[PDB]
Amino acid sequence: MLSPKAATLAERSAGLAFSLYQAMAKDQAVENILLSPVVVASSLGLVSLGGKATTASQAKAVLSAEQLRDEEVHAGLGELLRSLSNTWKLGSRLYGPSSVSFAEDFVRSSKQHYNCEHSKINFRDKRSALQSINEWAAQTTDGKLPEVTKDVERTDGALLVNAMFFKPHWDEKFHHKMVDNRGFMVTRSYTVGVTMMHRTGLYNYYDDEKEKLQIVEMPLAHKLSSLIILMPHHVEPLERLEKLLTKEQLKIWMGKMQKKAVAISLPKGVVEVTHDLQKHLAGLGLTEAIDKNKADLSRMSGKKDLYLASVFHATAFEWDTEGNPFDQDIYGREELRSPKLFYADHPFIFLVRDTQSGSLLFIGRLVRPKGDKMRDELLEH
Repeated sequence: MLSPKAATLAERSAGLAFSLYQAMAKDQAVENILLSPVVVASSLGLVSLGGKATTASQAKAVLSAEQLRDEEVHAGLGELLRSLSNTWKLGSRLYGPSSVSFAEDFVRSSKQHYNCEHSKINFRDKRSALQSINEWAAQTTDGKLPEVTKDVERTDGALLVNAMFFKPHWDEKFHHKMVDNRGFMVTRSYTVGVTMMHRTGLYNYYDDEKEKLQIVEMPLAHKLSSLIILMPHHVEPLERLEKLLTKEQLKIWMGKMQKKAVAISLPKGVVEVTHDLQKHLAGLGLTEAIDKNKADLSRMSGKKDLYLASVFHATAFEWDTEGNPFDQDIYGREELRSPKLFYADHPFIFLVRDTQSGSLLFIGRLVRPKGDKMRDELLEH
């Protein structure tokens, strides 16, 4: 269980994730979203630890922890991260330019609370500078996230990179052979070739006929956490559902659910997402760190114009059939008679909520999965 200072930070990290998710939803270039509230909070905590006066106070104000000591904030955020690492790989690394040399005071404290790694990099040889970042990201997730970024835009400051891999292990596993190729409609006309996993069981379900959407709670291993999926009735951009997505509406929808027979069909595969949160973090409040001329990262190194060039938040979310074994031949002869069809073959939103602490672990959407495009085909069966 989390401490009281950590619990209030966790409460704010969840709200900060909805705030950041909404900002990214409005971006037209953004397709798939994947944010871990705790890892996003850790990024701001590292800016409060390395920054000073305006740069540091902005990070605490974004985290609503301005009315707390720096030592309380760093111990509180370090405590959140320790409750994640208990199917889940995470590494943080600060990449400063070749000339820049990190302070021993900062390196000791960041590795203690946030478990931050440090590495200098020469951006002149871009083919080798990008290689070094992508190799570290691949080694952190054991190949599950090979390339994080194809090009680094701001090559004159500090670059925080957060590499992640999360594979939700189900409470009731899907059968390994209940997998077949189906088409995922990105838009009404556009469709991609995907592999799909299917299972029918008992899940907390609510079909909002007024708002035209479906919501299902899929528990993960030993019901410690659960994966909630919100999806519209028909193929449409998620902008409509995203407006209705709030922390309090979600609580309302979860109360309206009931354990019903659901025939769930999800897309099996790995979803790689890289987000340079630097531009979106400026909108939330941190404008001094992102600015080249106003950044005060003096406690981090003691370098003139050392600014937060980029905040990469790369994730590899794996949808797989693996899970705990369900009791075969259970009392479901008439229970699974007419299951509700949750056929996820079009864009949907998902959340990984902790059951006991209530803290949000992940938030995102699947708009365009990894797959080939289709096509000038009118060939009927």
